[PDB]
Amino acid sequence: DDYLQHSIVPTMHYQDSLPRLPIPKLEDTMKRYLNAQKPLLDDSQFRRTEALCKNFETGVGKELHAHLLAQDKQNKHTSYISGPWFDMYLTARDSIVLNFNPFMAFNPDPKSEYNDQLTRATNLTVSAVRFLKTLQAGLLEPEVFHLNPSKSDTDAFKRLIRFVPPSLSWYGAYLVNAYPLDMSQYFRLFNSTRIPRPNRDELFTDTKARHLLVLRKGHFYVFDVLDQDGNIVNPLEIQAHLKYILSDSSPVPEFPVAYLTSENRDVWAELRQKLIFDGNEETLKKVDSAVFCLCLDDFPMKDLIHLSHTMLHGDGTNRWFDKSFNLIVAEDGTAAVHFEHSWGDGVAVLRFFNEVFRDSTQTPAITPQSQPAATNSSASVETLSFNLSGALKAGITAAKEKFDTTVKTLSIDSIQFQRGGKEFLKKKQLSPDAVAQLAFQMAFLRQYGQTVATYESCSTAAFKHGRTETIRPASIFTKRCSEAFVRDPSKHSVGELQHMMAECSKYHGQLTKEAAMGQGFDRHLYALRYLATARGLNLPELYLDPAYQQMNHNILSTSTLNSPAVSLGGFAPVVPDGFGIAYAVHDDWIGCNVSSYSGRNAREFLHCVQKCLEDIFDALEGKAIKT
Ligand SMILES: CCCCCCCCCCCCCCCC(=O)N[C@H](CC(=O)[O-])C[N+](C)(C)C
Ligand SMILES: CCCCCCCCO[C@@H]1O[C@H](CO)[C@@H](O)[C@H](O)[C@H]1O
Repeated sequence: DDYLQHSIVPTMHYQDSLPRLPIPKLEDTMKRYLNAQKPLLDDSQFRRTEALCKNFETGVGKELHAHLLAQDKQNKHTSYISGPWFDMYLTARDSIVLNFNPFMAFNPDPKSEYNDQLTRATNLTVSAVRFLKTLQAGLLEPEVFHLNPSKSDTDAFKRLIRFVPPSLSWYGAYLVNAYPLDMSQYFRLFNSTRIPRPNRDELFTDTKARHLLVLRKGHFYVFDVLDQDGNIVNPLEIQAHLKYILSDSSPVPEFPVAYLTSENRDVWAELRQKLIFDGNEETLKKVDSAVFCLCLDDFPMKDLIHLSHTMLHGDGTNRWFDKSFNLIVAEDGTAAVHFEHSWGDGVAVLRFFNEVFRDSTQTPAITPQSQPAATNSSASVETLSFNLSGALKAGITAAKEKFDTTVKTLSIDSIQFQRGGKEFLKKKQLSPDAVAQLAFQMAFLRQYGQTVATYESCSTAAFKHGRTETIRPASIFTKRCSEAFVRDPSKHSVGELQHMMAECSKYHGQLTKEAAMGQGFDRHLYALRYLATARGLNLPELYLDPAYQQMNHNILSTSTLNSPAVSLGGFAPVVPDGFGIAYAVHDDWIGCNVSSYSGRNAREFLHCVQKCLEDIFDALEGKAIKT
């Protein structure tokens, strides 16, 4: 059948009974805030910030917190941060490219010849559409974190839990140490896009649409991938339609319309209204409503740097950046998912990504020797046509100029530390994640001699409408340990360094456990500020503190995903003088793919990361450190 899974537990079985996102006690939030400021602030700065926190906790902060709690109890169907967080993305006026949109790239199909572009584009497309059908049938297994898959991720448990009503289901899982996650975002995976508007962009879905959108050389093509009965279109016909697009001989358009999706959101909002004025709404709706956007690039990947640039931004002509996601397939079959961030999070995109990798590699729809159907693709595939005014053409030229200028400022590079990973570190009773994070702290100290604002994403999807909380890796412990290794390594014994690392790891583990339970401080302080602003009040003095601004200017922005389907991933820095650090700790090795703008140096940072990882592993093996 057209399904990639056959869950007996309905996909959405736990949704109704998910726990609500906790609101921390304000006293906890202020303590945690200060704990994270301790490594960043001089004594005088910290004392000023400390006084502000005291007045906030007993003053206007107490009052905003009471209101936040009252509001949350009138809105038990959601989380206190969901509205504010959708706003953070959707009110943002800057380009979604680089600032927000990440990518994850697939490993190759293990079978060499299945990496043919036509073959793999067909197979990946069909798997993605199989995913859509599986979700819609309620046949996709619910997303569940298991503390022990051996006990709870079993047919025995599945057999019973399917009889527990959704009002009670979450508790059945909880009782077996299993934690169903929110899946509300899955409704925006397909047939969905972000529409530029004044003030705040709009999330559009049209679940009735049956067509795929394909970009090749900046030309837009659409064809049905679901028939009138809801069945997947013959994969041989899909293959034929993709071959038809690959065969087209038209050069890149004079004014590639896709550039517009990389613009400032007010500029793009105006230009889209003008497209509508000029009679393009029907065409735009075909773009907006397609199941997803498939992008066919006509060049192979030169190396991982080329891959990163290609999947993170491309050349401006061949990505519809607004779409829920773009599935990119290069000439050498290298594929990736590039996604718009407002609707979704790593956890949900990864589930899709993982199921599509599994299905396209283990049960490919077509082979490299399949013969395309003899189908009238000239009729079945529509090449979209936009009516562009003089203003639209000027807009596209200005969109390209801005795009090209920004991309020029961006560098990306990677390391693959081969000496060890999870296996070695777990044997040393350390958190692998903490160790990578320590390395980044230590590397930044070695390169720049500073301790800076650092962000690590953590999923709160265990809660209703949960997205993320911020882990703050830059701690008193990491600062102390980085100082020891970098500035006075002769001053500490190998045992003392090991203790310093144990402490780092413990504290990181504590921060991680807390953030996952909604017990970070960032989202809570964020919501309180949002609430003051929404109620028409002046910004509280806590938020005018330069220390608050500095804490939220994340020079080191980090995120990790763990998957055998992932070759690499990436995102640009979140501030001009930042690094965007995508990393993974594997059993045997640690990879980082780091982005930077002109004001930082990613190549030097990565050389520093490598050295720090060498020092860390040396000390853990009891070897005196190489200086
Ligand atoms: C050569 C080895 C390289 C391996 C890289 C591992 C892949 C990691 C890819 C992560 C890309 C981002 C995926 C999820 C998006 C995400 O984490 N968004 C974060 C969302 C949030 O709310 O924190 C934002 N930010 C990236 C800026 C921290
Ligand atoms: C077979 C699966 C076992 C289901 C056990 C149901 C337990 C749900 O009981 C729950 O207890 C909570 C604390 O008192 C309350 O917040 C909820 O209102 C209540 O429904």
